[PDB]
Amino acid sequence: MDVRLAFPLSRAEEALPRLQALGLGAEVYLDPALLEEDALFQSLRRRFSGKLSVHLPFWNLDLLSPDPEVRGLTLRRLLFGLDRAAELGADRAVFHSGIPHGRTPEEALERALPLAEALGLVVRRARTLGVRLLLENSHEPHPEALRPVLEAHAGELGFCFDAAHARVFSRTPDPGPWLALAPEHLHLNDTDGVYDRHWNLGRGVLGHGAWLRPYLDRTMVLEVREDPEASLAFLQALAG
Ligand SMILES: [Zn+2]
Ligand SMILES: [Zn+2]
Ligand SMILES: [Zn+2]
Repeated sequence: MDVRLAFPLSRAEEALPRLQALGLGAEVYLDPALLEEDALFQSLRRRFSGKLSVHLPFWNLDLLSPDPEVRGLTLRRLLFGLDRAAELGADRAVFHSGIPHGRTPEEALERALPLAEALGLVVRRARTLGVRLLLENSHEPHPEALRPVLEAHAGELGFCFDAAHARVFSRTPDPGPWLALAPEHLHLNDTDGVYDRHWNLGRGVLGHGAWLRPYLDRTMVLEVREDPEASLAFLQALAG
């Protein structure tokens, strides 16, 4: 299996030895504060040869923000993030739609085509760089909010499914309707069904055994804020 550990670039020194020991790939979150730090990117690129993807900046970003300076900053963050992704030899780059929490499904649907358009520049930059861009569900109420964005880009934009986000932030806690969007990339952890806990698999309420098995040949990112070995064991148990 292609199992990866999520970690911020700021904690790469802690992460690296654990990746090697467990045979894990990496998904490196690109701390905005570190985007200009050339040495850190070169250091990471030369030292690690496992499968690598990035998480692009997301905190307080939205291409569709009512604040035009936020819109500008968001575009710069995503584009520079992709430049760093290409530099690191990343296969995939994951990002958020920027939808605020608490939109109704109807409001979310109204964001779809404007988002599809705003993402053009970003999808095209990813294309030029040879990085696969993946939209992760965050605060979208339902998969119908994302389907038109994916369809509009005709296969150029992939989908990353985060079941905890659906459970805790959306109007669609059931993984099924999201899985119908055909995620090629999965963000894995467990939750108590209240907070985005980032627990190891097997510890919360998501019941991955009932839905994850068909997707074990796809890239799985452990988004866990504790030692990931328990989750890797869980996955190996499911794999046979
Ligand atoms: Zn994310
Ligand atoms: Zn996630
Ligand atoms: Zn998360």
